[PDB]
Amino acid sequence: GSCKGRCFELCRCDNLCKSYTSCCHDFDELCLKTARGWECTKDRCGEVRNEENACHCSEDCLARGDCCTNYQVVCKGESHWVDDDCEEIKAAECPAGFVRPPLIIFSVDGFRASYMKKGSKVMPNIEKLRSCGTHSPYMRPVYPTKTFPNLYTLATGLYPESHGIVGNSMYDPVFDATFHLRGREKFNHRWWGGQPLWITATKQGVKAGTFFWSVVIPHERRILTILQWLTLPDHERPSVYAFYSEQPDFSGHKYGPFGPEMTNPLREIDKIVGQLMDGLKQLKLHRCVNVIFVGDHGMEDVTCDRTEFLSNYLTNVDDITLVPGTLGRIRSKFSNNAKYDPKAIIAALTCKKPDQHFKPYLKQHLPKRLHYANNRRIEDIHLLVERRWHVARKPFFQGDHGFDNKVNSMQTVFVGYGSTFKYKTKVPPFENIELYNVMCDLLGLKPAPNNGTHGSLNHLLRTNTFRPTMPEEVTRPNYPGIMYLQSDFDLGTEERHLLYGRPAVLYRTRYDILYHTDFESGYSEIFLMPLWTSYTVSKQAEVSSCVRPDVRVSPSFSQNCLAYKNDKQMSYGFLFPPYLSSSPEAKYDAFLVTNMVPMYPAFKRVWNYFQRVLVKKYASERNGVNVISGPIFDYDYDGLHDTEDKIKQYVEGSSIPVPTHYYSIITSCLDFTQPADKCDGPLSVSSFILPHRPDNEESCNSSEDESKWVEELMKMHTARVRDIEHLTSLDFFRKTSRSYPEILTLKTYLHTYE
Ligand SMILES: *[C@@H]1O[C@H](CO)[C@@H](O[C@@H]2O[C@H](CO)[C@@H](O[C@@H]3O[C@H](CO)[C@@H](O)[C@H](O)[C@@H]3O)[C@H](O)[C@H]2NC(C)=O)[C@H](O)[C@H]1NC(C)=O
Ligand SMILES: N#C/C(=C\c1cn(Cc2ccc(F)cc2)c2cc(Cl)ccc12)c1ccc(C(=O)O)cc1
Ligand SMILES: [Ca+2]
Ligand code: NA
Ligand code: NA
Ligand SMILES: [Zn+2]
Repeated sequence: GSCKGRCFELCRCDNLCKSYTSCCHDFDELCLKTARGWECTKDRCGEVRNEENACHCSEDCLARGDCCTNYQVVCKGESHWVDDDCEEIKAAECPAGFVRPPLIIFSVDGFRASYMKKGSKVMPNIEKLRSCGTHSPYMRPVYPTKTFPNLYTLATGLYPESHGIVGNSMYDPVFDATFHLRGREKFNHRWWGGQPLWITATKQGVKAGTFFWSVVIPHERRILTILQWLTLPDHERPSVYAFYSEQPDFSGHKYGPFGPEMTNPLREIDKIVGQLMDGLKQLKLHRCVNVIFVGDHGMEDVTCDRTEFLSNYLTNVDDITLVPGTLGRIRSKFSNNAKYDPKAIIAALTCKKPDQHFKPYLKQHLPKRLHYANNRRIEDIHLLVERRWHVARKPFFQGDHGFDNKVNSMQTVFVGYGSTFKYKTKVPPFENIELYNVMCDLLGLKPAPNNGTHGSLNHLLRTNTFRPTMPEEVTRPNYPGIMYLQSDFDLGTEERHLLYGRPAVLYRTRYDILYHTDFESGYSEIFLMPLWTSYTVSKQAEVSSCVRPDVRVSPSFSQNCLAYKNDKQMSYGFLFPPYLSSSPEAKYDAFLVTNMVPMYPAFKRVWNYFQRVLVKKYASERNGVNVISGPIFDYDYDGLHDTEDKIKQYVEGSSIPVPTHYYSIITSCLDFTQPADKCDGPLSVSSFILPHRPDNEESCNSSEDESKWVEELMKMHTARVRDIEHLTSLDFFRKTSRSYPEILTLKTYLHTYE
């Protein structure tokens, strides 16, 4: 067939026909025209139309939507958009027949956040978008910080474990097939989970342009094609579009990120951005369209010499498959190999050499903030690789990425410009999982269920169609008085300690609220321990095997010491720490059986140091802190609070469940001139989810004093409040002086320590 009059229509002539290798004979001839380049010149103005040209400077071009983007500048005495002053867009100004502002997502592979520092000298168009619209210092990608997991997260609002694109390469045991960047496999829909934006738009009557472009199509052509689609009549014209460039990723890989030879790739991108905004301007759409400039991840210095080889750790390297590079994923090469021992492989990869540039984890043991476990495509054995290094199986580029998503070099960019974004507004860094909701809002769509926190980015937008509401409590507490007698047992405040309201329990159970001089708790009669414990340590506070029963609680719903005596490997700790009692009288409350939780001795080293040393330090640095601590049960590693039937471990012979993790949420006043308990304004929060492990193999220095390794462990396991909420089915910060959207922003904050 032929593509005459069908080039880039919505034999094939569409922008993906190369990829599926299926275009017409003259697709290349007709559609990928390059003649005379991409720029109009004085001598071309009002030319007779010449069909061989790449773009046009004829009088009829605007109507066809196929002018070169500088046509009006060169041929009609108009200004480049970038040369125009910033002017506020208080409402969308759209041509006749437009019914919503269109969205254009301008995506740049490997665009590291720091690249913005290069500034309006190198990137004048981008810098104006940034300065004039809404921006953040950076945007955090998802882990693995690779292209495919991050593009589909942007599209879906989901963690890779949920959307299914767990890596650029993956093996699915159910399919028994592997997915790769190169190959036809990736086109099969079976790999792609969730509901991406283009489908959300279609299902709700909003027409979507294409989001993907064959590598063959030049960037200038991608822009021209989008601009031509925007000239289509109402019933044919999409409301949402995406541009993509493999730059500056491609050049990052060749030259590394910090090079002076990154200046030219960055100006070539800014040129394409300028083509887009000039193009929009001449179609009178530059104050109609919302534009998102966004990257998928950053870029780090990585060279051939900085490679760890598994062959130098494992004697049986030929019996394993490794997904290599800036992360590692290991599985048995052969199906029925009884010589395959993952316990042995992990031990063989643990703290073997002094400078070792990777750490092995079973996936359930990865920091919970990475949300990287609940998929059959994620191998049990993972290697978190040190920034600047690769790992390969056995023994041309200066850059790579893929590392832990809190690493500074992996951060990427966000800018929103247009009628629905705010004007000259800076917002705090946020995570790319949150954008799908925003893009939905920008298009009047109801988002499909996702991992963004809808409302947390309302501060990016001039107007908000979506108003978040706090979830309703699913179980009300009890407030027991003395209902029992010491002889009963066979064992063997608010103003001070609860500063943001009681956490709401969002599932069916039975729990009691408990008051004490030093702390308040919500005790669960199902799990035989608190779901949370809340206490406040003032800046100027002091640090200095009794277990006694709790009168307010039936022996039926209390733990016993005998169970710990009998469990050889399990000890116990306390959620409110005796070391922080206000008085020796108060201190006996800290030894109640209702304050007690099961802890491995190895973990007690971590927990005791946190409670006895770090909490004081934090209270000293931040002008007091409020701490809320508790247990987490996540045996199926889905990131969600477990029901009883999922719990796979109990204190021996008992019905006391063993937690997979212990959390803390540590809050103070952002205005540190105010104490934590007398804070008028915005809050400051840091949180962790510590794995409750029977050894400290994760910490290669753990034979040293706790001051040399505990805090590093805790920083690695930093978390968002939101992460803890999912894991506990609790809702926090319900009674503050702040708006609920502001609190949603606060619950999504991650303290990174970078
Ligand atoms: C990230 O967001 C996703 C999507 O909201 C969450 O995954 C969803 O999790 C729920 C709870 O397990 C699943 O609900 C189940 O849905 C099926 C119907 O498909 C129903 O038969 C079950 O009774 C239950 O209601 C849901 O399928 C699942 N959706 C997706 C796309 O995975 C996920 O939990 C979030 N992750 C975190 C850590 O918050
Ligand atoms: N086109 C393209 C390609 C990728 C991307 C297309 N978009 C646009 C986008 C925007 C918003 C959104 F929700 C989802 C997607 C991207 C956006 C980001 Cl942030 C990252 C990567 C990409 C691409 C296509 C083919 C090939 C190949 O090897 O054949 C390689 C890459
Ligand atoms: Ca769970
Ligand atoms: Na014991
Ligand atoms: Na150790
Ligand atoms: Zn990428």
